[PDB]
Order: sequence, then C-alpha cells, then structure tokens
Amino acid sequence: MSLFSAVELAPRDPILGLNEAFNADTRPTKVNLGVGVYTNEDGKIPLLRAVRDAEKARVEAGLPRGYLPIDGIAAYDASVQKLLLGDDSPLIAAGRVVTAQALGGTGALKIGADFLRTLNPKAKVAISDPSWENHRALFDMAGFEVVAYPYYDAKTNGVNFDGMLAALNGYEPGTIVVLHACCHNPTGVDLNDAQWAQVVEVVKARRLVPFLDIAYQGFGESIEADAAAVRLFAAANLNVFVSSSFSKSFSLYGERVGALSIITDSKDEAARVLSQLKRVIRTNYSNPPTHGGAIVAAVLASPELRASWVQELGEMRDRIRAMRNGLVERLKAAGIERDFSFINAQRGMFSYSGLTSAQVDRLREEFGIYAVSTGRICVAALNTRNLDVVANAIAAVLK
Amino acid sequence: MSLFSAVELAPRDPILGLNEAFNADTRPTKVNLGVGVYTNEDGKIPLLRAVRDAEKARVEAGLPRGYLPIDGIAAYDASVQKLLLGDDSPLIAAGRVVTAQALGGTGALKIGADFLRTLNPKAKVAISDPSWENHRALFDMAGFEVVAYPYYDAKTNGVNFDGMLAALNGYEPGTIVVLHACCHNPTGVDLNDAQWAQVVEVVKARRLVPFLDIAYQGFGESIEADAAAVRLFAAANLNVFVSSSFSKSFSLYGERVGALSIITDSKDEAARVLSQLKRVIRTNYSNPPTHGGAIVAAVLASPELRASWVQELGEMRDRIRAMRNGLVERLKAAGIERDFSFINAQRGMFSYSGLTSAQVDRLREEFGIYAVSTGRICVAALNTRNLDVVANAIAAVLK
Repeated sequence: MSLFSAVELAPRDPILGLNEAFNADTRPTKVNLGVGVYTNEDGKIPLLRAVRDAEKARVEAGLPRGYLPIDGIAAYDASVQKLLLGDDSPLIAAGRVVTAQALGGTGALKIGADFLRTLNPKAKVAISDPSWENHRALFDMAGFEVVAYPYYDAKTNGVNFDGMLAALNGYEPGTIVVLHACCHNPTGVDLNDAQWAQVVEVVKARRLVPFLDIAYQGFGESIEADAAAVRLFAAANLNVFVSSSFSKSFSLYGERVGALSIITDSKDEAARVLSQLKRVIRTNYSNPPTHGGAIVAAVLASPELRASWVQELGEMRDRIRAMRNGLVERLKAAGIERDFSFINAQRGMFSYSGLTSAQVDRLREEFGIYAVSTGRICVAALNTRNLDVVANAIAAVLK
Repeated sequence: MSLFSAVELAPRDPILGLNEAFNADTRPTKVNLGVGVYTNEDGKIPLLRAVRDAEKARVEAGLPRGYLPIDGIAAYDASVQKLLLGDDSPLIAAGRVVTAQALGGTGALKIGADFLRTLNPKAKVAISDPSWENHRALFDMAGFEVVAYPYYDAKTNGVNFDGMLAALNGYEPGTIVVLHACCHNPTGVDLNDAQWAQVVEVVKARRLVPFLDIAYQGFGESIEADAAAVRLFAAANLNVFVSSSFSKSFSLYGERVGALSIITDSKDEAARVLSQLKRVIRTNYSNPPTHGGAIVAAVLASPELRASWVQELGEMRDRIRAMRNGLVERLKAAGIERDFSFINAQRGMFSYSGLTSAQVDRLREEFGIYAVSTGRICVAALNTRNLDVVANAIAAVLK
C-alpha cells in the first residue's frame, strides 16, 4: 500500500542484453555492431572539425547564459528551414513554415506528437514495419494507438512498396504517417523519388498527416538530395510535420540538437500553430538548451565552417559506402551462397544483414562479433581495422 | 476542414507585453522590475567565475559528444543528491535515492508529473496561492486537476499558515502538494522551521505526496540551510519528489540543468522507480544535453571551482539582501509612513510590493518603473545605480 509498492520494473530494451554480453566478453578482439552511432577506427565518436572550431571561437566570447526563447535560437530556426526546404523556398518566403528548436529529433517528435494529440486525439499513428524502436514507444506514450504499414521485405532485402501503398490507401483521414526521409532506421531500405511521389499523392488524396523524420540528412546521397522527400511534400501544399536532427550529421548526439518544422497554409495559420506549440514546449521543459543549437547555427552561418562540415559529413557518407562495398566484395570472394549485393543498395548507418537469430548467436559466441537478433548491423561501426575480421566471421557462420 | 483551421491563437504571455512597453520607453532612467533573472551590480546576468573556468576547461579539452545515459551523467546525479541531502545521508548510503538529470527545474517537474500520472491519474495537485505560473500550467498539461492552498496573506505580507494547514488537512490521500523549499516564487514569503515541521506531520498523516521545488538553493541563508525543508521530508521517511534547478544558482538558465530526485523505501524500489522514470524521459527527449551538466559536475567535483562557486553564490545572496535593505532604508528616508519591513523578511529574487494595479500603472507612466500588475518586483533588478529612482518613484505613488 506504499506509494511505489506496485511499481513494476520497466521492460528491458533488448539492446541492454547485447551490451551486457558484449561488455562481459573477455576476448580482447570483439566488435559491437549493435550500436547506433558513427564511430572511428578506435570504436569512438568523432568530434567534427567544424564543431571544434566553432566551440573554440564561442568559448572565447564568454557570453551570458540567460533563457532562450521557447522556440529556440531564431537564426538556428531559420537556418534549419533553409537546410530542409532550400534557400529559395516559396513557403519560407510566404511565412508559412514554423520551426521550433527541439531536444534532438526525439524532442521534435514529442512536441509534434503532443500538439497533434490536442488537434485530434482519436487519430492513429502509422509507422514502418519495422521502425526505430522509439517511434512506437513515443507515440504510444503521447496517447496514440500505433499501427504499422508494410515496408521492409525480408525476401527481397528491399521495400514491399505494394503493401505500403495499399496500407496508406486504407487509412482514415487524419492518420499520422511517420515516414523516414532517407537512411531507413533500422533496415537501410529507402524509397526512390518515384515511390515518394506515389506516397505524396496518396497522403494528399486521403488527407493523411505526413510526419517526416529526417535524422540522417547528408548520409544518403548528399545534403540537398537527402531532403528530397521533405521537399516533395512541401511542393504538394500539404500540412506537413518534420522532425529533424543534427545528432548524427554533426556528431552532436549528446547536445540534443534538433527541430520540429510544420508547414501551414498561411502566415496567420503559422502564428496560431506556433502559439500552441509554445504552450506544449513551455509545459515540458520551458525552453531549450543553448550550446548545441548555437554551435550548429554558427557552423551553418559561416561559409568556412559550413564548407568544413559539408566536407567532413561527406567523408563519413563515403566511408560507410566504402565499408558496404568492401563487405560485399569480401563475401563474394569468400564463395558464400547468399548474394550480399543488397548491402550496397541499403543506405545510412544500418543494414538488415538477413542473418537469422541462430546465425547471430553463433557469430557472437564463436567470433565475438555482436549483431542484433534481427540481423541488424551498424555498417557505420565497420572500418578498415575490423572489416576483414567481420567479413571472415560471417563467411564462417554462413558455412 | 483543414488540419489547423480550429487552432486558436494562444493568449500572449502578459510579461512580453510588459517587456515590450519597457523597451519602447525612451526614458534612460527606466527600470524593469518585471524580470525573472538575477543580475549583478552592472545590471548584467553574471557568468560565474567557476562556470567560466569549467566551460573553458571543457571546450579546450576537445571532447566527443556521444549520448549520455537516459538519466544523465551519473557523477552529476550523485553530486545533486549530496547537495540536497548532505554527504552523510543514510538514504544515499542505502541506495534509496533516485536522481535523474533533467531539463532544468521545469523538466524535473515534468518528468515527475508524467511519472505520477501513471501511478494514480485521479490524484489532484495542490500549489501555493499564488505560485510560479508554470506550476499550474505544467501539471494541468500533464493531466491533473490543480487546486491552490492558502499561502500568501496580502494583509500581513506573510503567510496564512492556518489556512495552509487546514487545506492540507482536507486533502485526500495521494494528493500531490507542490512546496517551495525556500525563496518562495513569486512572493518571497517563506515558512519557518516550526512551520515546516507541521507540514511534514500533516503530509505524513494524510498520506499526501510532497513534491518539493528547490530552484534557489543558496539564495536564502546558505546552501546547506536552504535544503532544510528537503532534508526534513527525507528524515521523516516519506516518499518525496524533489525538483532542483541550477539555472539560478549557477547562472546557467539557458543550458537547462536541473534534476528530479525521489526518495524510495529500498534499493529494489529505487531500481523499479528509476526504470519507470527512464521510460518517461526516453519517450520525451531520449537523454539530456551534456554541456551545462558537464559544467555543473565539474564545478562540484573540483575543490577550487566549488569554493569559487560557494563564494560567488554567497555574493549574489548578499547583494539581494543589500538591495532589500537599501530599498527599505530609502523609503524610510523619503518619509513613507508604510511599514516596508516585510521587504527585509522576504527572501530571494522576488517580493510582492503591495502596490495596487493602479499604483503600478502610475509607476510606469510617471516614472518609467515597470512592475508586474500583481505588485511583484524583482529585487535582483535593483542595483546602486537605480535604487534611488525606484525608491523615489514608489514614495511618490504612496503619498
């Protein structure tokens, strides 16, 4: 009968079990492919040059640290909109886009979810099959029933687009559809620009609410190309929600730098929407933190710093591609039955390897190489120092 | 039929209107007593020497920015507990205290509220009459009905403590009672230590859930004394929620550094409670920002920095005291018959001046002194350069 006596232990994230086993493994050569960050060859997170440079310049200014506005640093908010929509967006010019700084991509999703709940608390939320675990968890906690649209096709290592479109073609008006812009998490399987056009047409025709989640702008093809899906929705004169993150693109995970952007029909509608979004932020955490956002805003505003960022993010994009192709080449040379060509078609930090749970267990026990029970691997955790070890271990497990 | 067509324009924050008026006043002797932050003799928000040093050390170290644990930097959480409960707390030793890094005091209130809603969604929340405006808004948005206990007594400039106790004695088991630990915001009227003892007794007897809000530890009497209310609840073996903030005490408003602490009955219960708190954090913003928390942790861990902080916090405490007494002295010298003793009895950044709305209007129009319509003034906005203009204006409006 005490206040907490009925409190249960929360469900364990299945990652915790993987990390526990990895950590207890006394072999000095072990590889964790279950992570969700981009690492360097020492298994550590890089500090980007543009970030280091910006921080060094800013700390010398010794600035006071009063509160930011509820919706964050205005210049940051403006730079985010241009990064997403393009410098010459007519929506920006018409004052139709609302952007609030947020606590990463996660925070943006939350503030969007909470605002959406006030608009129509009977709407359902549709996510990809499968999706980044916190999509379902976040929207369910925000009060929504969550359903999944067909997406990943294990038989083809691609997208079951027919199943996706058929699902969308059955959703009721107001259903919130959570769409990865690119670099699908956790599978790496992405839609092409033509499949995106069909998605936009159905969302429009059925009055669905698209909620784009763009956490990897720059990891797919290019900074500009990776925004394509967001811009297609923008061009369609839809109300669109966009959660964006700089956690990965700036290697700034732990500073919690993202944004929620909403496309509205008018300046007046933008003002009303922002006014309500401010309430939802203020009663959660008042106003956002300064450091991360200030640094991203500084990098984006400086031609030199921005060019350094573009270059480095491109090197990260390209290293992932080199690892993807190196794994494919090696598994081919190894004489494996399974064709791993799909690894080059998948994009971003992850791939669904297609290893069975049994094969993943063998890979761990026999070789100290840790993949997720789903077959997920973080290709961003491969480097020239472990690539051959990993490829040879896979070749061994696959017979 | 459009998605946002029913969205209303939220009511605008009245303080913005006051600030904009203040900024549109051309009189260079104007003073804004409607603010909510500490400023120094020079009228600036201070960057504390200890923070300057910790920040410089952090940035120049060139450190990467991986994700923090969901519950933040463990060393920071540990330092918070000892700051609140004392180094030799037997509850800390027994593993009974849960502490999660939070997005300021506000964020701590939010995570606590969301957790409480899962425990018992029918509980009501009782706040002081009056209270920091975001108390009512935050708990309402989190799904609670909010009531107010009698507290500030306009006729005595003190506390209606009989009314307060009568209210608590009428509340049902499970009622969450939000209690300012010291430096009451917005009145500056605090409970004495005999009063606190009775509040603990009633909370215990009536099975109420105390939620302490300690945003000004160090601004009342001392760092240790200011935690007395918290320690009294801890000593009574009650399950107590504590939102603590470093926004004011470290002058780190814009970095969002605070914490939620919860006293539980056992190490096992602490594990189950923490796990649930993690779930509430993860589905909100995933994990907290690093920069401000790293700075606080460093200050508290570095003897030389901690000592600098103690000194400088004491100087802020002492400057407010100097402003309160300097105001009282000048009003007496100006020949005001009213007893302003209460300005010296009241503690922290705010006082209710007792001016009527119409007297506040005249202070603005005639003298360019901007007070809130409630008569609230920020005594930390006074300094030696504006004390006479403020005292002379107040005297003019009071015969």
